[PDB]
Amino acid sequence: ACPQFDDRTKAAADRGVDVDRITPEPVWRTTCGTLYRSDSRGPQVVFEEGFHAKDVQNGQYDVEKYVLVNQPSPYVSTSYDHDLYKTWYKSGYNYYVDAPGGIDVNKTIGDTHKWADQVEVAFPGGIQRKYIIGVCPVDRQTKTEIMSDCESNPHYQPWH
Ligand SMILES: NC(=O)C1=CN([C@@H]2O[C@H](COP(=O)(O)OP(=O)(O)OC[C@H]3O[C@@H](n4cnc5c(N)ncnc54)[C@H](O)[C@@H]3O)[C@@H](O)[C@H]2O)C=CC1
Ligand SMILES: Nc1nc2c(ncn2[C@@H]2O[C@H](COP(=O)(O)OP(=O)(O)O)[C@@H](O)[C@H]2O)c(=O)[nH]1
Repeated sequence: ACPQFDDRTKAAADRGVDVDRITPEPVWRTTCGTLYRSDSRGPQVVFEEGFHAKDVQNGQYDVEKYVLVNQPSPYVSTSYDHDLYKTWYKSGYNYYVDAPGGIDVNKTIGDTHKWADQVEVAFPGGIQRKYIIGVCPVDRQTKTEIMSDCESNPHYQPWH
């Protein structure tokens, strides 16, 4: 149902992430369900580039510090929660992700911190475009997906 890979950065769009720098000790996600990412960039950009991390070389490698205060980091955030997009003022787009691995944030840093209801999975080195299923645009006023205008990613490559 869900293959496991020894490469902890299999999903990454940025190949140069050093997992030895990750702190604290990561607990890696081992399931393969759909994850979600709000991102204001539209699909003709995201489907082409994937989700690159902001600062792989010199960003905030401590997951706890990154989660508590957004800052440039080697991580791209996603959520187990389809509906997390509703908590954004301007989500723009709810991207659907089918990618192996990632750091399970609440398993790594606990589920009592500020923001634990984001049920986050942080991808070191981001998420290459072949692991992005598609997207639904989000209507800001109603905080709902505009389901008739969802789109598939032509580069999505199923792997399980
Ligand atoms: N986005 C999500 O669905 C999730 C976010 N989080 C957390 O929620 C907070 C808000 O997250 P985001 O909006 O994702 O913050 P972010 O700072 O990663 O992205 C904000 C905006 O920056 C732009 N952007 C991001 N990465 C880029 C890149 N490499 N190149 C160019 N433009 C880029 C996009 O317009 C994006 O909407 C953060 O603390 C994040 O860790 C937690 C769970 C899921
Ligand atoms: N984990 C985490 N979440 C944050 C942080 N700042 C804001 N958020 C949450 O991320 C979601 C999006 O907030 P923000 O990035 O300000 O975008 P906006 O709602 O579109 O203006 C909201 O639920 C915020 O409460 C942060 O530093 N860390």
